[PDB]
Amino acid sequence: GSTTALQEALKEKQQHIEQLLAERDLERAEVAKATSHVGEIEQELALARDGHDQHVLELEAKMDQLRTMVEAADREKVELLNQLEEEKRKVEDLQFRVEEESI
Amino acid sequence: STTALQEALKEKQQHIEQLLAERDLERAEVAKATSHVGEIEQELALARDGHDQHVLELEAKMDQLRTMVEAADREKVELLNQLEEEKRKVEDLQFRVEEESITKG
Amino acid sequence: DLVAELLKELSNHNERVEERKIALYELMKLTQESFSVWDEHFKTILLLLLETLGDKEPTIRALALKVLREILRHQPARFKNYAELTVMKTLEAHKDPHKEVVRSAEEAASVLATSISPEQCIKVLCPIIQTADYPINLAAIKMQTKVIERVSKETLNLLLPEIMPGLIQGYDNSESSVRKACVFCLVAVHAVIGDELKPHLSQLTGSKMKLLNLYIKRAQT
Amino acid sequence: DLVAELLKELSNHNERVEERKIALYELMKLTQESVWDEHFKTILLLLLETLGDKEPTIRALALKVLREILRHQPARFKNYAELTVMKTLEAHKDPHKEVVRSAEEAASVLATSISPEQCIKVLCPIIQTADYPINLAAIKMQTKVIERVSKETLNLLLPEIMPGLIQGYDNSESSVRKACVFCLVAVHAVIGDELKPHLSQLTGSKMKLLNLYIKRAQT
Repeated sequence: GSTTALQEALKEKQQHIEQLLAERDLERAEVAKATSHVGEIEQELALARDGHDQHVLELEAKMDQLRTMVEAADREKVELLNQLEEEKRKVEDLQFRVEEESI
Repeated sequence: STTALQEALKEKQQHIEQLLAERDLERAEVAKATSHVGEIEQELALARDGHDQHVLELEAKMDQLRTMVEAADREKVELLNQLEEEKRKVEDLQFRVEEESITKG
Repeated sequence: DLVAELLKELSNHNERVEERKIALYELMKLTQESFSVWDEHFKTILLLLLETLGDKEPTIRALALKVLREILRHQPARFKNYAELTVMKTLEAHKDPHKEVVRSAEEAASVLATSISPEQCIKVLCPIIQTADYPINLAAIKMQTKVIERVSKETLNLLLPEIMPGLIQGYDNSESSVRKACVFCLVAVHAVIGDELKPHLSQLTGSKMKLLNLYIKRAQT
Repeated sequence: DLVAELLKELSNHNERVEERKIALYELMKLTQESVWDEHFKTILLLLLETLGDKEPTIRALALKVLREILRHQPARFKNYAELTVMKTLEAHKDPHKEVVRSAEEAASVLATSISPEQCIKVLCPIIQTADYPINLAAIKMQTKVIERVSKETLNLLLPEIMPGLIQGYDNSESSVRKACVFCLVAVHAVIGDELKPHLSQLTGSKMKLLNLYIKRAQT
């Protein structure tokens, strides 16, 4: 009466097969999920790179402009300082001369 | 009867082994995808962080430069005022000189 | 709503010095950049500024005067009916013991001099030239000059009998700045009406005429 | 090695103006931050050479650098005082206003660093014979140095100093006369009435002017 035993072995193996199928399906689902995740993080990388890129370019433009303003303004400042010095020396000379005439 | 069952068993076992091998390959693909996800995640992290630091520094130089411009323009205005004061002082002294020049002769 | 809030900050006379400085600076900043807001809210702003000119804190006054200068420089027309007051207040501000305030008052006086209607300015200034204390009379003569630079020959000619007594008596003032200012004002009249001026100066001594002629020749080149 | 590259950059007379500006700015920067113990002299020489550059801004910047070295390590100028003074005063005759200004600053810092005695001794014949405005700057610097001396040393140097101030007082150029007046005032600040017998040959008027400016200095 080993026929029944063989029948049962068949049953066990069939059950195991079905279970393995379910498991494989789950693993494939996990692969798909990981793939979708890769796609998403890829999209984020693209947008991050793009945004940071344009922003940085803009900032570089404004920075260099502000540098130009600093140079020009400081040059004007130095020249104004020279005019001031000359005028002060004129005051000083005239005042001395006045003191001389008064005496 | 029995022979049919034995043959069915053998076939079923073959199918099982094939399924085991197949599952192992799929777990390998899972590992591969997982590593890929980890890597791209780290790349995204570094991108975000690096971009943040870079922007911070650039904004720092921006604000410093702005403060310099503002201060410089204020100082310029002050120099202009001082300049004007000195100019009219000169003018005044000259006037006094001409006036004394007419008084004395 | 922003304007109303700044205005609310400025209503605290003699108090909250730093916050009101911030408010005034913000007012100036907005003034440099709306244009139609003034149509509804100008007068209150002016009034508050003039009140703040009487502040105990010198720097608030000076800043207020700079603000007035900017408002005058951007949108003068709205001062049309308030000129006499504005002139009076500014000239008053010229008697401040604090140098920065007097400086800002002189700048404000210059722009005011280039903004206000000339006839009314002169007419208002005449008794001020004649009666105000030093150095208010000085700033008034300077302003009168800057105004004379903007008048027509006909109008100036018509206003001369009123202008002249103050300049002639002022020429006899003891303060150097006043005499210099009067000479300059006379030069500016001469620039407009030329030789026609000469009969009006019959009462000056030869010395003073010498001094005036010199500055006329100086002004010509 | 960092310094050496800058120094090698500076060896290019009248050429590579911007690069030498960079080198000078970097050198000044280092001056703001013990190297000198071994490398001072060469640099100094180049600086003096740089006073003869065709480029004015290079000269002005050089004078600012010199000003920095003087302000940081005066003692090292001990054996080069006469020379450095000569060069700076010479640099005061430059046609460029900014250069004259920077030269006045460098001369100013120089006046508080150099040994006073040698400074005065060197400056006297310059006062006596140099052209405007070298004599002028020499007198002004003489004043700034006089502010730093004791009564005895000034007293010992007076017979040499006085002729230059008197003759300068008789100079046709107003600035020289005024500077001489101020120097006389600065001497008076130290030795008081003792100055009077040295001034017996002066006319009453200039004596009056002096007394007025002294009184102005007193209050």
